[PDB]
Order: sequence, then C-alpha cells, then structure tokens
Amino acid sequence: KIEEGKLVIWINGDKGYNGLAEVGKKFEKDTGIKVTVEHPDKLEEKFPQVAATGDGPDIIFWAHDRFGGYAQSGLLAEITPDKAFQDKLYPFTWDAVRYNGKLIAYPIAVEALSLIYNKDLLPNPPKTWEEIPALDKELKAKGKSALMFNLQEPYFTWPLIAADGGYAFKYENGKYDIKDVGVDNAGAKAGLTFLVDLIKNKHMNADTDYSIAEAAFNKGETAMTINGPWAWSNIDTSKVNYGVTVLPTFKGQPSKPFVGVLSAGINAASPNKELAKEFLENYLLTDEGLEAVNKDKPLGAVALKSYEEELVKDPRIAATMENAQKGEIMPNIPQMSAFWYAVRTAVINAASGRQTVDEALKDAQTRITK
Ligand SMILES: OC[C@H]1O[C@H](O[C@H]2[C@H](O)[C@@H](O)[C@@H](O)O[C@@H]2CO)[C@H](O)[C@@H](O)[C@@H]1O
Repeated sequence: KIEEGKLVIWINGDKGYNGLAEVGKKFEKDTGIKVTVEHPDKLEEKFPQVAATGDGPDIIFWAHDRFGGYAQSGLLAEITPDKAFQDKLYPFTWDAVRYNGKLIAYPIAVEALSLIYNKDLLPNPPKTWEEIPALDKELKAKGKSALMFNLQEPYFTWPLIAADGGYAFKYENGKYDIKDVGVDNAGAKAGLTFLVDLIKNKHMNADTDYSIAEAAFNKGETAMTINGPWAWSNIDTSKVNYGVTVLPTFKGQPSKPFVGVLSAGINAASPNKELAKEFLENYLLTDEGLEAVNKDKPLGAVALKSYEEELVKDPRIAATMENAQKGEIMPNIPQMSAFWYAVRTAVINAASGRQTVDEALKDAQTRITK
C-alpha cells in the first residue's frame, strides 16, 4: 500500500521533481524519513486508480482541477492546516484547493500559460492571434516557425478557445453548473476554428506535442511557444533569448488560459498523513523548499505569499500572473476530468481534420456535460 515511515510523492515530469527530491532530502536529514519523488507518466490518471486500490503516492502533486474529483472519490485526505499556515498561503489558492467546503490539497504554485517568444526571432510578440499567420509566413521565409506549442493537450489550446466565449462550466452563485458547458458555443468554435485554420494553412502542425514544441523553441526553430513556467528552465539551458508575455488576444479578447494551482494532495490511504503534512507545511511550503523546487523547474506564482513577493519581481512571473488574471482559475469539480478528456478529443480531431470544429465541439459539449 503506502509504506509507513516514508513519503512517496508523485509530481509531473515538467515540474521540478529533482528540486522536490532535494526538499525530500532535507526532510530526511531532519526527520529520518525517506522521501521518494516519482514522476510517473499520466500520473493524474494513475493516482485515481492506485489510490482507489489504496496504493499510491503519499503526496500527489497536480493542478487543483483534478483534486476535486480525487476528493469526491475519497482519495484525498482532508488537509488540516492551521489558520496561520492558511494565512501564509494565498486565499485564492486555498479556494482553488477547496472542495465541498474542505481543503483537500495544499496549494503550491499558481500556473498559467504564457506566450514565450524568441526575442531574436521575434523582437515584439504578436498581440493578437490573427497576426500569427502573417508572422509565420515571414518566419517560414526565414526558415522558422512563428508558433509551436503543444496541440495534444487541451490545456494549451484552451486559451484560444476560451478567449471569444468558450468556458468549461458556467460558474454563477459560487457554484459551477455541470449542465452548462461553453465548449460548443460560438466563441469556443471561433477559437478552435482559428487554431484549425492555422493548422490547415500549415502555420502549425497538428501532430505537434509538448516535446516537439519545446525542442523547436529551445533550438531556435520556432519564434513562439505557449507554455507554463516549468518550461523556462529548459529554455534557460537552451540559451535562447526569450521573453514571457501575455497570450495573444483573439477577436479583440484576451486569451483565457485555464489557471492551475499546483497542489499537493495527501492520499487518504496514506499512513503517513502526519509526515506528509509536516513535509508540505514546514519543508515544501517554505521559502527554501519552494526555492529548491523552483530552481529545478520554475513553479510560477507560488501559493506562499513570502516567496511570491520575491517571485512576482520576475518579469516571467509577472506575465504568468497577467495571463492568470485574464484567464479563469480552473474549476476543481469532478466533471473537470471529463471536460479535459472531451476537449482533448475535440482539439485533436479538429486539428487532424478527423472531425470538423463544430462536430468536435458538439461532441465535447455532450461529453463535458456527461
Ligand atoms: O490538457 C488538459 C490538462 O490541463 C491541465 O494540465 C496542465 C497542468 O495544469 C500544467 O501544470 C502542465 O502539467 O500542463 C498540463 C497540460 O499538459 C490540467 O491540470 C489537467 O488536469 C488536464 O488534464
């Protein structure tokens, strides 16, 4: 199951698992408790299965969106931070990790997609999406692509879809409407249609995924990429002169990236809940622990106020927060998994041409409602 006396931690590969392992080494040096940090592939899907079995990580790291479904399943132990620690973290991050009136994960960092552009290839990033086709034509003349970003994951395409009116679920009266879904509305169709026109006009390739986009940007092949702060470390190693900026507007409206608070959830099956709480509150959710994770891969804005006051000074973090303000914090509700699956199918099918934009978004609407 979950072995006692040890912390097993699941965090995504793009995130700073090596820095988190450094925090775990500090935790071991102080407490005698080994912390093993693992980055299983598809961990957001894997943790529900193993946690339902009672196996799994002691601590699960993901964006909050997935923790509401976990808590509904009962996978997450209700975290019990005292009011002082909640004061240390930002209230909106706490709201992101609140599910059914209970805090079900520890917020670590706020992550929003930003437009990352190569300043040498692109001295000024386009302010609008509509500029990108002409910019791509000019760059293709130069042997370069204007924009390469992950098209397999709905999370990267979502800002374009949301910009003109697309939404996952209607939020009103402090309650998301699971029945009311905005992916097949006109604004979402406009965003997906623009993306598919970029693919059809060969400004973008439908097969482009996270690895291809990151490699193209880091090698200098593409002028722009859309990515979270975690990519900044690889761009820094690449030595590409890059800026992090607001996502381009679509139809005069800001791209709304779905805003994810990286969250640490304690497995309800874990016999190490006290050790996990100790690690997260006094080792991770501290300036030094967040610095260790951030140094491996930038976390974005951090839920911890004291570290974020230092982090906000970074222009890249400022762009992340600007894009987070323009975007919507994700709903953490259980329906969000189904929403992400349906939007993934819609974007992939529309990009490939397997389905029209309208057919894909209609199917996505039916599946996000279900
Ligand atoms: O693409 C759907 C996906 O979106 C979000 O996952 C993000 C995550 O928030 C980022 O930190 C980073 O890992 O990129 C991911 C997308 O590849 C949701 O958190 C996730 O549940 C959802 O499936």
